[PDB]
Amino acid sequence: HHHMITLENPDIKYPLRLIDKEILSHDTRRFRFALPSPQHILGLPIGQHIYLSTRIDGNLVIRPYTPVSSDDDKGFVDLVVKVYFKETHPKFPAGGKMSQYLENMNIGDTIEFRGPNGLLVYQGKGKFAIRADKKSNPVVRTVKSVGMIAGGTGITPMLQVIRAVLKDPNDHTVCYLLFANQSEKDILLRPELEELRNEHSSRFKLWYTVDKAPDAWDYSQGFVNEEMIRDHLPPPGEETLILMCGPPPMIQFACLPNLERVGHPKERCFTF
Ligand SMILES: Cc1cc2nc3c(=O)[nH]c(=O)nc-3n(C[C@H](O)[C@H](O)[C@H](O)COP(=O)(O)OP(=O)(O)OC[C@H]3O[C@@H](n4cnc5c(N)ncnc54)[C@H](O)[C@@H]3O)c2cc1C
Repeated sequence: HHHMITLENPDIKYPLRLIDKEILSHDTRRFRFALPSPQHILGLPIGQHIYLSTRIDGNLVIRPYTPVSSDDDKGFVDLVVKVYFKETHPKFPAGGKMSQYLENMNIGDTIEFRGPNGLLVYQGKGKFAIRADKKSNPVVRTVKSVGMIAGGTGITPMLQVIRAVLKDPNDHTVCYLLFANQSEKDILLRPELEELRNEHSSRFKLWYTVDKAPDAWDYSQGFVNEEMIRDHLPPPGEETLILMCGPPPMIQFACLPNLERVGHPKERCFTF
């Protein structure tokens, strides 16, 4: 390890203290936790995520999250989270376990963090190091275009990569994002994404689709499909890599079969 990082060993749990919280909307939040010292950084390679874990209702619960902060930040880590409230959706009366646990924490409370984890690492300037599985060394490749399909909270792994590319004036990679959600209200981090589109149009293409469309809507409506893939993601080729993160059903039934029909091979698609 070159820098003074927090995630020194992936097999260790680090209890971090909650020091700030922001109400983004009725069901969205930003939670900020302190690192071991004001001079520490998290130590999370681009492409990887951390896990939070705690005991809830007498059972151990573990869930993955990709922070919105970066290794440029000293002393804290920021998470943006959608809270799934109980007795709000007829199909899920109990709501979400970890997201409700976070919403119920008091400033000063701690929660376990672990990482970095994930089979893909972006090394910059279009280079991606990917492991076939946890027991293999990574194979490196270079691409010119990165396609991205996110559904709901799956936007954070994409935003982390987008920002790493754009922060580097000399990175020529172009990112194409197709962001899908249940309704316009559920579009997480829209202001942040549109600020990036206005400042870096040449290296970032943005498009949305929603299941429930508002009367005034300029984008697509419906599940991710063949037409959307052809019109808003780069064409198949060795110079293209497609990244995906979203609900299992969306990835399995809406993404994979249409990517196949369009010509994107599985050796050139990765799911976070
Ligand atoms: C690499 C990666 C990065 C991620 N990063 C983030 C992130 O930055 N921020 C983030 O918020 N999440 C993120 N997620 C996803 C998130 O890990 C988990 O699904 C999440 O917080 C769900 O936890 P839960 O324990 O709260 O819900 P659980 O208890 O797991 O699940 C309930 C399930 O039922 C449904 N459900 C329950 N209640 C409701 C309700 N009221 N309305 C609608 N549907 C409902 C949902 O489909 C949900 O997944 C990431 C996932 C991956 C794989």
